[PDB]
Amino acid sequence: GQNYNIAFMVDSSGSIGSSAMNTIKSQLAQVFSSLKASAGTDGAGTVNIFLVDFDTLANKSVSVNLKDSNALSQLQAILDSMDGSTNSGGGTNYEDVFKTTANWFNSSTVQGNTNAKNLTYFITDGQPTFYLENEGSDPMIRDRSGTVNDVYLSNVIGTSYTYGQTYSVNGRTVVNGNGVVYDYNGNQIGYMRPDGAGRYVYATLAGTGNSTSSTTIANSVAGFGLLTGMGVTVEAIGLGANISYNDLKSYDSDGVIMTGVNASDLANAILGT
Ligand SMILES: [Ca+2]
Ligand SMILES: [Ca+2]
Ligand SMILES: [Ca+2]
Ligand SMILES: [Ca+2]
Ligand SMILES: [Ca+2]
Ligand SMILES: [Ca+2]
Repeated sequence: GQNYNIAFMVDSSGSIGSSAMNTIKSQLAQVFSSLKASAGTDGAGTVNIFLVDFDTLANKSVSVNLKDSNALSQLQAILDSMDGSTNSGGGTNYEDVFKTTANWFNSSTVQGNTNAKNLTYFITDGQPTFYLENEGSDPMIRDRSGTVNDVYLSNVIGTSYTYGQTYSVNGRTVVNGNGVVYDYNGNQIGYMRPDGAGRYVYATLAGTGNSTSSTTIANSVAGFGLLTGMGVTVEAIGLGANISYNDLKSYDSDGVIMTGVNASDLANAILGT
């Protein structure tokens, strides 16, 4: 009768490669099928599953209740959207996926599943290479002579930003439905991203996308604290040869961490641990 809210944060950055990505997709579908069976047994509690693909940013995500007959299909659509190829897989943004997932743990789905165990599996093959900065800041959208005619993002979105609403200045799109923010000249400047507290807030992409700095790590750890701060136990699983115990030490609740995991062992690593 134990209720569960279980998230899966899945790295599809370009370091993964399509071979590992395809195995990961197959293994996760097996995990979800096993969990579906467990959730269908007599006396089973409510099991919500959240699945998010991430690279340069978190991409598509879905939340399902495993009692529903389209639950595995909705998870499958997210798996199918994952591109981990070397050339189009993307960068590695821990901070954004942590905040996206923290937002789910603030959601009505999670809060409504009372007395639940909140669990997250973080599945990655490498250190972060992007992060977010300037969160909640107020960028210039249109700079004119003087100040009185300047347009800031705050003049566009006000105090009531709605994620998915399109915002414009003189018919020019400034915030699109996916939350991409542009200046008046059409240059992309930032994104309206999950803040880890249930909201969507301006941020800019930072980092090189192909290397890791102390700042990248510090921002990743800060984002992680928003996720654990919701009362979530995180299990970090390091795939392959390029992620060490120490690279996952900050992102795992109990310090018991599997690294060097082969993609073909992923389902067992999750289900049998
Ligand atoms: Ca990577
Ligand atoms: Ca790799
Ligand atoms: Ca990707
Ligand atoms: Ca940050
Ligand atoms: Ca000005
Ligand atoms: Ca652990």
